[PDB]
Formats: sequence, structure tokens, C-alpha cells
Amino acid sequence: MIYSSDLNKNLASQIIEAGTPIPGDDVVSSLKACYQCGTCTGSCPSGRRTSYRTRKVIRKALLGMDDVLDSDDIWKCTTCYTCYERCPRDVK
Amino acid sequence: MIYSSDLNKNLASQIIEAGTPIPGDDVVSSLKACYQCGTCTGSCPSGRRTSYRTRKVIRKALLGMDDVLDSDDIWKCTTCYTCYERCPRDVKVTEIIKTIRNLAAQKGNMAKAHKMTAMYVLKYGHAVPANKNTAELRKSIGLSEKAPIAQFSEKDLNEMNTLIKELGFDELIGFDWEKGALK
Amino acid sequence: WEPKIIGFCCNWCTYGGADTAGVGRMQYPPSIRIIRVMCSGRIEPSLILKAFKEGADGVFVGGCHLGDCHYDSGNYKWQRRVMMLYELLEELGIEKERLNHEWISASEGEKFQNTMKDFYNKIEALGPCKLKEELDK
Amino acid sequence: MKYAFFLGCIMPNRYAGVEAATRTVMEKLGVELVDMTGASCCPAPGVFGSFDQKTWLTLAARNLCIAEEMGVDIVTVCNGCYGSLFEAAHLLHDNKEALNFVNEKLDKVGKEYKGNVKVRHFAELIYNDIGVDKIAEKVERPLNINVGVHYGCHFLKPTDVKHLGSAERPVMLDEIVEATGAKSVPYADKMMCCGAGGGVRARELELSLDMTNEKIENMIKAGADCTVNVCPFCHLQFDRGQIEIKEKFGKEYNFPVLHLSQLLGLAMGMDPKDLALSVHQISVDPLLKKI
Amino acid sequence: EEPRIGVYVCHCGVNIGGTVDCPDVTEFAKTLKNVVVARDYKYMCADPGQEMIKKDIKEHNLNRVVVAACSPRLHEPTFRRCVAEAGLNPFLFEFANIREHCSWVHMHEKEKATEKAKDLVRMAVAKARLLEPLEFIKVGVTQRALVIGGGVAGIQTALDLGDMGFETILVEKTPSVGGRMAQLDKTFPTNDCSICILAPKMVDVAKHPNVKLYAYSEVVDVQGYVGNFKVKIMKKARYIDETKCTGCGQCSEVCPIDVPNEFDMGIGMRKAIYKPFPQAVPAKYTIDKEHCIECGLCAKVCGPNAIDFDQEPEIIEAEVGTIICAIGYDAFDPTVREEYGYGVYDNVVTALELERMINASGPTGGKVIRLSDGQKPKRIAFIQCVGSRDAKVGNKYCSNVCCMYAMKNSQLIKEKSPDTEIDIYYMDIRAFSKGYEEFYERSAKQYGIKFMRGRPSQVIEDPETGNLVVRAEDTLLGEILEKEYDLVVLSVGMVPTKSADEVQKILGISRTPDQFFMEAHPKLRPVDTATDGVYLAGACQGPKDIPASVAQGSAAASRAAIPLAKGEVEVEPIIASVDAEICGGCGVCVKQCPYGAPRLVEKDGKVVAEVISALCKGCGTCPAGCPSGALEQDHFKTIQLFKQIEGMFRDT
Amino acid sequence: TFPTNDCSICILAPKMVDVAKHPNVKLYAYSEVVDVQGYVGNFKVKIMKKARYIDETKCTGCGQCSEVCPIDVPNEFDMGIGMRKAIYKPFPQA
Ligand SMILES: Cc1cc2nc3c(=O)[nH]c(=O)nc-3n(C[C@H](O)[C@H](O)[C@H](O)COP(=O)(O)OP(=O)(O)OC[C@H]3O[C@@H](n4cnc5c(N)ncnc54)[C@H](O)[C@@H]3O)c2cc1C
Ligand code: SF4
Ligand code: SF4
Ligand code: SF4
Ligand code: SF4
Ligand code: SF4
Ligand code: SF4
Ligand code: SF4
Ligand code: SF4
Ligand code: SF4
Ligand code: SF4
Ligand code: SF4
Ligand code: FES
Ligand SMILES: [Fe+3]
Repeated sequence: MIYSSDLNKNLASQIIEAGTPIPGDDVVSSLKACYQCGTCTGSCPSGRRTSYRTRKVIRKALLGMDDVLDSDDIWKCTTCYTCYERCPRDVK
Repeated sequence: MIYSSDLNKNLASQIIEAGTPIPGDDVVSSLKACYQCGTCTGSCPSGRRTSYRTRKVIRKALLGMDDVLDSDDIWKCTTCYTCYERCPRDVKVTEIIKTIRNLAAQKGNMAKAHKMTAMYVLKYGHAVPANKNTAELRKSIGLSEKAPIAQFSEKDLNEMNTLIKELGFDELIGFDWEKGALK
Repeated sequence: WEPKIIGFCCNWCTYGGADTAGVGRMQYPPSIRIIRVMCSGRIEPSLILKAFKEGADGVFVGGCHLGDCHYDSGNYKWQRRVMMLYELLEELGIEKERLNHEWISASEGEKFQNTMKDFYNKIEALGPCKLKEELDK
Repeated sequence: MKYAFFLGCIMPNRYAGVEAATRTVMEKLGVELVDMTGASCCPAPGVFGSFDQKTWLTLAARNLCIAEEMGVDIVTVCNGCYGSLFEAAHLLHDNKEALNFVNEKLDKVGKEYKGNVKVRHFAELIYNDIGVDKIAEKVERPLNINVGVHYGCHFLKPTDVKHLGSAERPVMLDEIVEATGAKSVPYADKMMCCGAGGGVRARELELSLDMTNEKIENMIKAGADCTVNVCPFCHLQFDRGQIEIKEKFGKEYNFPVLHLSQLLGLAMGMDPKDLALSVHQISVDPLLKKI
Repeated sequence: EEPRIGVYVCHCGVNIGGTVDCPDVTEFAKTLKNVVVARDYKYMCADPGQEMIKKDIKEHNLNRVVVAACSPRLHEPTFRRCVAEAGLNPFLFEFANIREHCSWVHMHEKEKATEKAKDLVRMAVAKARLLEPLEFIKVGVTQRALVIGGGVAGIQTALDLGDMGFETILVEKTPSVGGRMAQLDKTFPTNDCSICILAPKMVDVAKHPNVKLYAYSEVVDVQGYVGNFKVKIMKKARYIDETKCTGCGQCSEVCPIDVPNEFDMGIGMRKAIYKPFPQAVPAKYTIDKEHCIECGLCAKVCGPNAIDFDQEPEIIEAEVGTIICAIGYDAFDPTVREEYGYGVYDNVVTALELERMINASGPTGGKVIRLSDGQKPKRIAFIQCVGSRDAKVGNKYCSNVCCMYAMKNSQLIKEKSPDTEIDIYYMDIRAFSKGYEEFYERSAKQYGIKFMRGRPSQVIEDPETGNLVVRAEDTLLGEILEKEYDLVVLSVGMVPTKSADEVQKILGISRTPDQFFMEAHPKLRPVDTATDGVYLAGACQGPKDIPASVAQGSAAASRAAIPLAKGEVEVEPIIASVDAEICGGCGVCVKQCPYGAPRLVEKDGKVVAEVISALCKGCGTCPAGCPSGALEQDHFKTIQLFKQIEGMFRDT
Repeated sequence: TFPTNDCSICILAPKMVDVAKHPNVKLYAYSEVVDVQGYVGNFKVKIMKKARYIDETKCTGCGQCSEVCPIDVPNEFDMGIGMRKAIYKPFPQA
């Protein structure tokens, strides 16, 4: 049960401001282009041995689930850039 | 990581045949119409306080995950029929859950409390039988001390025992007739 | 034994209904054989009685919904004709149920499929109509 | 009106006051209740239907056969028994393969269901065949109190076979309780399940109690003096469940629980002793003071 | 002459062949009397198939052809042209439907389907033997078209036809043309102003030298056939002098009767005397007698004295050659989906109501506000597929435009109020055409519109605030959401317009399972109807957007211009005629014909009946009712049908 | 072809047939427009009628030639999944 009171609506905007000007407004605002296809999760080497699902991080960011910032899952990404290379929506 | 080797292509077909002829082939085959909208999960009162997600049961059934028969989640549905009433694809959800539970029971996934309830109907013809207190209460209220029910009718109790044996329900629950208890 | 059912369907809404069942791959029993007419108004007692004479176990008739006849009122005449025909068949010892008439739009493929399913079951349950065997004596 | 009165399990063997209450209330409305001798558990549709559908229908048909042999239709005051016998009757009329299977089993006990039995719920029977006007005409003691109306799930659903109108926004029970001089208070998630159905009370007790508690909290917030149901299972869950909620959650409410027949009985001037409110786990005395 | 029949069994790839043993049907066909040739082929309508039939007619001197294939409703004309090209009269051709009526419905019963195909071939061969050569009736085409419905589709059809030089009549039910597009604020995917781009076309149509616009009028009767339709138009009484009407609007202030404004979807309130919208064409007022009390207060204020209650509707008789039906659609009524609370909760609205709320010329002055307190909503939820893709309400189809208009209006709300949070509850985002996927990408990246994949279970109102809660599962997380909103918008689907029932009965057209009008063939003829000279354009044929409707309007104009340009069409001689030597003038046939074709007359000193060939549409009711057998419908004679009945059981 | 599951040929072939023998339509198959000059109502167009190396008016379209040709070319119509001959007809219903 996720209620509006458990959500932080400005989390996406907050992630974008933290990314402006480095790595860039256009770079981090790309999360808003995500259409939850799953290509990132399917390409994740870390996701194959853990509960980590790349697509859910972006979903939580758009939905406003603050717990993503407290999660150990975001720290399981090795920065292999495979998802970055395959995303059909140009999400960085 | 779910590989083709961990899946059972026939699960949907096996669920559909268990549902034939009761509640019906057309009734249970309705699971194939599911388009995973989530209306069933959103309407589930049980889902609001547990990890139970009605839509996933149907998904697992279509994908071929046999673990759905071993799950405690399918047993958290109260048969409130809300999902059944709201499904835009005419999936007879509540009936599919009950049918999946039949296969779960056949695999040995039946709770002891449920087996006990079933044992009372087999033993006394009733899930909630009359007690010494029942007789005394009924007497003081002005009702017949013993209600005109199967509990006090050997003819009717024996009729039920014949049907139970013919349906193999006694073997399903694991009831021993000479010991008069579950194995 | 499989029932022999003859059908009479008007070319507009009904023919369209039966066609739509096919487009939608709506399976139904293969007993019926449909005869096409332009309107159900073309249907009269002699065509139905001729079918039983030939050995029909069941006879089906389908026309447009009352008020939706492509020819305005053809089905209203057929409706008066079929009601007398149901009673005439009982007088002749032919079960009323061996005759079935329904109103089907081009948009009702599911209704046609179910009407065919229900009619087939009805005739199968009644068994063969023994008129031809009685006449061939 | 003459009807074979199916009793079920919980009403005749536990909350017997509901039986007594029904017999007089129905007699006052002009309904001849005849004994359905040897009738067994319906059986519980959610519990048994989940174990083996074939066993649920065969045993239900066996009960339907008792009333068929009597040449009369059935009446029940339990949603559980209503749902089980009603759905069984519909399935046997609509599905010949199911009917054939069941009659092949019933032949072993010398029985055969022929589809002439109609199953009725007393609340809809009162609403569609008797009339709500007749309830008010027989009110000796008007009950001017607030009621948290609990319809239950198996009363109106599944609508595709019940045909008792809307399951989302019904008026049927509200109009019957209001005829006694009471007020059906609107509360949050009114049409939600009590939590006992489908064998959940027995196998997952704390989960059932969580739903019952939500319903009681909502009714109390709406200003209800009690809760009225049309189901001994709901009755037990609301009544006995409160003791369990107190022992498992630490929450006490002492919220009176009544079955519609008991509420209609009070309204028709019955002795509260004959309604057996003393066996109720939660005292009805606070409500009795309010009337 | 003796029948020499050619039987052709089509496989239609594997559509027939995969279920019916076509080679076996072909062998069986040869065992029937008069069947001198029998062949099976993969595609009978294809060039080699048609050339095969044609070559055989000449080489094997056939006088009857039987094609055992698809439905005659699809290719009967195709094969009639094929045989006529070889010299065989087209009425000596007989279709046997073994696809839609056999192979497609008996897929799991191949042996019985094969047996059924044999009987259908035999039934066809049985009727074929007694068929007769008939002369197609060449009829002239009145150089005039009739367009019913004044929306973007109908306007497009009349403009193209008028631009081609064809006299066209455009009948519009309401007081103004423009349709639902006139009610919209902007249009996706360009976000153009809807009326700002539609008005120029409404103006063009109103002053087109070849188009006669009849606004506030309805077609009440259509008689005849292709090229010779006689149409009756009822020019409804506005009860205001049309010519003396300035369109200033000063008589409405006095009116004491408030009527809900249909144009504003029931939000706004108009008077008995009113105007549909500010950019209305023609610009004139109307008195609604359904709510007028005849107090005459409006007349006291009215200067010109244009108000006249003694005004009478005028019935206009017009002759047209072709008819285009473009009556559009209506928005689904979501009250039935009781869990969403429409009609119960004040802040639950339909998307069409929202369009009127957003539109500058609307009741709220282009301000999106809550109907409970008049406050602007800070949080909004759009619920997709309301009244569509839903078996419980009987609409198992996709309404096509809801995903797009929901994203569009979300962008317009963000432009007007960027701080507004918008969530769209969906199953599939259908942004399927040019610039649509791009529009979808834009809504999220540029406007920050959020999407939740999950069809909501229910909406719950807080009686204290009027706020709504949407219960739904975020299927992409496997969790239940219970988010609060200030306004809930239901993306209602499209349903046929209320008058569709009347228009269907007048034109004699059919409907598809979705209740919209039925096209001749979904791909072979998307705007033609099975009724010759009657075409469709726009949403009345099925849910679709503006360009698709404009394209259909243009398509219908082309199809409808073919008979007009030819000036001559061929019609079926399957008409009734009386054998004077048998008719004793009993008079039973006369009143059976709804067109009054059979009439009693004096011949050779006594009374006999005589059918007026031109008035007979070929139903076969009067011959069926004739007790002497004097009346017979060519191509459906009792003897022909008798042989067809025998054919099911034996060869005759 | 969806959603009727009709054969493509069902709808397309009769139309191909009609167009080839239409009295008001001049079909130039195996041809390309190589130049267009002018403006609306006054266009001057150049069509290149490519060489088939067969006399169309004399050709029967029997295909006895296809059986004898010894060179195999990948069939474009079959997307390279078929092998045609140097002398050919794109597909049987062409
Ligand atoms: C909420 C909503 C938003 C939309 N947004 C967009 C968008 O942004 N972009 C887009 O391209 N499309 C949009 N659409 C779809 C668009 O509305 C339709 O494509 C368009 O209205 C179709 O035009 P039409 O002429 O076919 O039907 P209509 O516009 O409905 O016109 C039919 C006309 O015929 C008249 N009529 C009806 N019955 C009769 C009769 N019996 N006799 C004579 N006349 C009659 C009517 O009064 C009406 O004027 C939207 C639809 C909805 C519901
Ligand atoms: S691959 Fe891109 S669009 Fe797809 S879920 Fe991942 S970030 Fe979103
Ligand atoms: S960059 Fe990170 S999230 Fe992306 S595929 Fe690699 S490990 Fe996974
Ligand atoms: S509501 Fe129906 S279609 Fe939707 S996910 Fe549940 S079973 Fe499937
Ligand atoms: S029937 Fe079961 S799964 Fe469906 S809403 Fe009720 S408790 Fe949930
Ligand atoms: S009726 Fe008279 S006052 Fe009213 S708008 Fe017309 S001209 Fe003006
Ligand atoms: S006569 Fe009719 S239109 Fe005029 S003011 Fe009175 S109610 Fe209004
Ligand atoms: S266009 Fe979109 S919202 Fe509309 S019916 Fe289709 S999927 Fe549903
Ligand atoms: S029904 Fe027949 S017999 Fe009678 S008048 Fe007409 S054509 Fe002549
Ligand atoms: S067949 Fe007779 S009833 Fe029918 S249209 Fe012709 S003249 Fe009229
Ligand atoms: S359209 Fe008809 S004739 Fe053509 S291939 Fe299909 S079934 Fe055969
Ligand atoms: S198909 Fe080949 S062999 Fe036959 S006529 Fe044409 S070129 Fe000659
Ligand atoms: S046309 Fe269908 S019944 Fe007259
Ligand atoms: Fe403008």
C-alpha cells in the first residue's frame, strides 16, 4: 500500500537539479523519457545475481519513492554502461 | 533468472482440465483472456495487507510457474468476488483461484485447519457441529433441542460418507475411516 | 447419427451475422446448411414443410431484428407466418422445437454461434425426425 | 409463501437466537418455514470449493434434492449457504456435464436432481416478494439507532447469476434496516469483505481480523451504534473476531453485532432473551440501553 | 438447353483447404448431374483462377458456374464480372459459402466440414440448374449527392464533391455544423486550435456554390435505390425568422427556463432560446420547444419580432444519386462503471466535459476547476480505457483516440498550470500514428506527465473535502497505489450517436459488433456499405481521430463520385412479377409491399395484379404470400428454392 | 492480412486484375518515372519502360522457360529466402 503521503513528488526534479550542471541538465532530465521497457534490467550483469532491477530505480524516481535513496540496490550497479548503450529512449 | 527448464507450458491447460466439468471448461479457460491490467489486485482487500497480488497468480499460471500451487498467497483470497465483478476481460478470477487451490490440495498443499474443517463435515456432516451447550441454548430459546440436520440423522450421514468415498475426498484430505481421524 | 439441419438466412443483417462468426473464427456444430434468400419475408410455410418432407431433423430461420429489415417490413410477415407454422407442426406430430426462428443483426456473430450451438443440442436431444422413414413405407 | 428453511451450521449450532428470531419474524411476514430434514453443511462454498469443486457441488446438490423431494423452494438467512446452494443450482441448470457428473454420484445414494429448486435469501425475499412496507407495519418497538450495514460478499455477488442489482451501491439491506426506525450510516469501503470468507478465517486468522478491524473502525468513525449482517460467518467474524482482535492487536471496541433477523426481531417486539444475545461474545447490552 | 456446370472449389490458401478437403469436394462435385467440369484452385479470385473459369466457359461450353469459396457478400460481383467477360450471363453463376459458413467455424471437425462443403456445393448445383439469364437493369444516376452529418468528415465529403462540381446537399441535425471537433479545445499531435482550423472549412461549406447546407434539419425518409433516391428532409422549426435573425442574443435573458447545454456536455446551462457555440455556422438562434413554456417573455424583448411560434417545419423533397452517412459518435456514459463514481462524486468528470472546461469559449472560461467548490485542481488523474476494452459494459474494442487526447489535455493543463501534477492510469499507450509516439515521449520528457501502468479498480471520494482516491496496482512494481487527487478525469470511449438507430432504419445499413456502421469490406471497401449508393465517413463507421475522419470524408467523396461521374449504374433484376394467366386478382399482395409496387389493374376484361418493376426492391415477401403462385421473384423462385432444399439431402 | 485473416490475395488480386484491364488506366509495369517538369495541371512526365527482354504482347506467361533456365538468382520477392531463375515471374499470381 503506497499512499500519496509516502511519496516525494519532486524526487525526479530533485535528481535533475543534483545533476545540473554536472553531468548536465539534458543528461539527467533524460530519466523523464523512460517508458519502462526493461532493456536496462535485461542487460544488467548485477541484476542476474541479485534483486537489483535497473528499471525499478528509474520507476521509483518518477513515482517519488524516497526509499530508493536509502536502498543498497542502487549501489550494486558497476557503471558498465550497457543499459546506457542500449536504451531505446536515450535515457542516460 | 527464469529459464525455460524451470517452466511448465501445460500449467494453464492443467488448471483448465481440473476445472472441467466443475466449475466448467469455459469458466476456467477465461484465464487465457487476462491482459494483466491489475484491476483484480487493486480491488483485493487481502492484497492491501499482504504480499498477495491477484494478477501475479494469473501471470504465473500463464507463464508456467508451478510454484503458484505451492504458494501460501493463493490461500489468502477470501472469495469476495470483487475482482470477478470488475475484470474488463471477463476472467472468472475467483473461480480460477479455487481451481488452482484444487490442484494445490492434490499436491499436498492443504492446511491442517482446513483438513480439520473438512473432517468435521465428514464426521458430523457439519463444519461447525452442535455441542452440549448448543442443546441447552436451543432448549432455553424455545427451539427443538437438536436441529433437523444431518448431524442427528444416520441415513443422511451415511449418504454423505458414500458420496465422499466415491469422490475420493477422504483420500484427498487423508482421512482414515477405522481410526476416525486424519493420517 | 448427426442431425440434419437446414437454415434460411436473409442476405442482409443475418447473413452478415453468420459471416461475422466465421471472420471471428466462432466455432459451432456442422449440422446446419444455410440457404440464402434476400429477406426473411421470402420465407413461407411451404419451404419449411418441404424441408421436413425431405428429411430435416431441424429447421432454422434467421432474419433482421424487427424494425431493421433491409426491406422495411418483410420480417413482420414472416413472424406471423412462423407462429401459425409452430402450431401446425404440433398438429402434424412434429415437435414445435424442431423449428427455430431468430432475429440476428450483422453485429451478432456471437449470438449466431450460440444460436447454432443451442439449436444443434436441442435437435440432437430430440433425436431424428422420423417423417421420411414413415412416408417411405 | 412456503419454503424449506435451510439452517446451515453456525446459526442452528452456535448463534441459535438467529434461528428463533427468523422463525417468528418470517411467521409475522406470512412465510411458512418447513423443516429440510437431514440437511448438512451447504457445504461452505469458499472453504469446500477450494478443496474440491466436485465435492462442493455433489454435496450441495444432495441438499438441493431434499427440498426438491419436498416439492418446495429453499430459503436461507446465511450468505454462505445462499451462495453455495444458489451457485450450485445455477451450475446444475446451466451445465449438463456437471449435472451428469453429480447425478452419477447421487445415484449411489438413490438421489437425482431435476433442477426445480430455487434458492432464496431472506433479505431479498423480503424485498422482492413480501415488501419493505410490511416490515414497518409489524414494528412494535422502533429501533432509533445507527447501524453499520454489512452486506457481505456472497449475498449480491456474483451479480451475473444473482441478478439482485448493484453490488457496488446497493440499497436493499439499508431500506430493510431503515424500516425498523434505524439509520444505515454511510462508512468507508462499505462493500468490502469482512475477511472470514474462502477459508481465510481458519487458515489465516490474523489476516482475517485485520480486515474485520478496518470495517469496525470505519463503522465506528461513521457513528454506528452496532453492525447488522445477513451472514452467520460475518456474524462470528465480527463478534468472536473482536475478542481475537483484543487478544492479537490489543484493540477493544465492544461494538454490538446483530444478524438482521435479530434486529427485525427486536423491531417486532421480541424478548431479547429469545434472540440469545447472551451467547454473543461482545455484549449487546450497550445497544439494548439505546433502545 | 441442358445445364453444363463448372464447379470451382477454392482453398483460399489454407483458409478453406486447411479444414475442408477441397480435392475431395471437387471429386464429389463431379458425381452430380450436369457437372461437366470441376476444379480446385488455391485462389479462385486471383488472375489464374478467373482466367481458368473464363477459359473453361469457352472450351467446355458451360452455361452455369458454381464457385465454392468465401461469402457472396464479398466476391459475388467479382465472379459475376468474370463470367460475364466470358459471355456467361451473371445470373447463371451461383456462390457456395464454405469459408465463413464452414471452414472457419468447423476448424476442429474437418471430416464433417468436408461433408458439409459437399452438401453446400450440391445445394448450389441444385439451384444453379434452374437459374435463368436476367438482364442487369441499367439505371440513370441523378447528379446529386446527400451528406448526412455536418462534422469534419461530412464537411470534407461535401467540400470535395462540391469542388468536383457535383451538386451536394449537407444535412446537419443540430443548429450548427462542426461536430465534436467544434467542442474540442486543441487537437493532437500538433496541439492546433480545433475550431481555429475547423471554422474556415465550416465557412467554405456554408458559402459553397455547389453545396446546399440544411442545418437544424433531419433526413426523415429515403426511398429508391442507387442513382434514384428520393429523400425527404425535415427543415425543423427554430421558431425564429431565419432572415430577420441578427444573432445578437438579447431575447435569452428574459427566458425563465434553464436547459442543460448539450454542447457543454451538461456542465453549462442554456435557455430554451439559445445558440450552440460562438463560432457557429450558420450564426442563428433557436427555440427548443421540448423545454419552452410559451410564456412569450422573449418576444417582448425581441425588437425585430423574429420570434414566431406559428412557424412550421418544412418537408423538402430532393432527388440524389448517392448518400454519404457521416453522423459521427457520442461519448460513452461511465455511470455504469459504478466503482469510478461518475454521477455520484462531483469531481469525477469525463474527458469530453474536460474539453469544454479547457476550451476558452466554454462554461468555466477555459479554467479547469472542481465542480464541488470551483477550485483549480492541483493533482489530476486520468483513467484510460473507460468504456472500452471492457466486456462488463459490452465494449470489447479500443476507442482509438483516448490515449492521445489524455496526453494532449495533460500537456494543455501543464501549459496553463505547470505546478499541476498529472498521473495517467493506463494498460497500453496507443500512440500509433505519425508524430504520436513522439507526442507520447514529449508528454513525459517535456511536460513531466506521469504514467502508471494499471487499470484502476475504484475511485473513492472523501466526503469532507471532495477529493478522490484512485485505487490501482502499479503493475510495473507489483504494489498497490492509493494516491489522492483533486480531480479525476475518465477517458471515455466512443459509442454510436443516439440517432444511429433512426439513420440505420432509413438507409438500410448494418452494424458491426462494436455497434458502429458496417463497411462493405474492411480492406476491399472501407467506406462503401453493402447497400449500393450508400457510403460512410468518419466516426460513425468506427472510432478514429480527425485525419482518419478527414481521409474517409475524401475517400467517400471519391467512391460516391464514381456513379455520379458514370451517370449510369447496373442494378439487380431480382424483382417480382405477376403471371397474368394465373392471377385472379385476390388482392393479398398489394398491402405487403412497403413500396406499393404491386397494384390491382384491369387486363383482358378482368382484374389482375401487376408489379411496377421500378418500385420493387427484390425482397420476395409478396411472392411468398401469393396463394396462387402467380407472383414469383426472379432468382428466388419457389421451384429454385425447392431444389436447393432437396440438394441438402440428395442430388436433383 | 489482419484483422479478418483473409488471404492477402483475397482483396488484392481482384484489384490487380481490374487495374490491368481497365479501359481508362494505362499500366506501365517494370517502368520508372525518370523526369517530371511543369506545374499543377501542366506536368510533362518521362517514363522509362525498362527492357524485360520478352515481347509482352506475344508472351503467354506459361513458364516453360523457367524450367529450362540453368542460372539461379536470389528471389527479391522472397527476401533472399527463395531462388528464382534469370527468366521469371515475381510470384504465381503476378
Ligand atoms: C474527448 C475527446 C477528445 C478528442 N480529441 C481529439 C484530438 O485531439 N485530435 C483528434 O484528431 N481527434 C480527437 N478526437 C476524435 C474526434 O472527436 C473525432 O475524430 C471527430 O469528432 C470525428 O468527426 P465526425 O464528423 O466523423 O463525427 P462528429 O464530429 O461527431 O460529427 C458528426 C456530426 O453529424 C451530426 N449528426 C449526428 N446525427 C445526425 C443525424 N441523424 N442527421 C444529421 N446529422 C447528424 C452531429 O450533430 C455532428 O455535427 C477526440 C474525441 C473525444 C471524445
Ligand atoms: S532501457 Fe531506457 S526506457 Fe527502458 S526501462 Fe530502462 S531507462 Fe526506461
Ligand atoms: S550501468 Fe549499472 S544499472 Fe546499467 S547495466 Fe551496468 S550495472 Fe546495470
Ligand atoms: S482484472 Fe482481469 S484482465 Fe485484469 S489482471 Fe485481473 S484477471 Fe487479468
Ligand atoms: S476474490 Fe479473492 S483475489 Fe479476488 S478480490 Fe476477492 S479476495 Fe481478492
Ligand atoms: S431573436 Fe431577435 S433579439 Fe434574439 S438573437 Fe435573433 S434578432 Fe437578436
Ligand atoms: S416563450 Fe419559451 S423561449 Fe420565450 S422566454 Fe418563455 S420559455 Fe423562453
Ligand atoms: S486508445 Fe488508449 S485509452 Fe483508448 S481504448 Fe485504446 S488503449 Fe484504451
Ligand atoms: S397475391 Fe397473387 S393471386 Fe393475389 S392478386 Fe397478388 S399476384 Fe394475384
Ligand atoms: S418482392 Fe414484392 S413485396 Fe418485395 S419489394 Fe418487390 S413488389 Fe415489394
Ligand atoms: S477471396 Fe474468395 S475466391 Fe479469393 S482466395 Fe479467398 S476464398 Fe478464394
Ligand atoms: S512464360 Fe516463358 S516460355 Fe511461356 S510464353 Fe512467356 S517467355 Fe515464352
Ligand atoms: S432483409 Fe433481413 S429480414 Fe428482411
Ligand atoms: Fe483563429
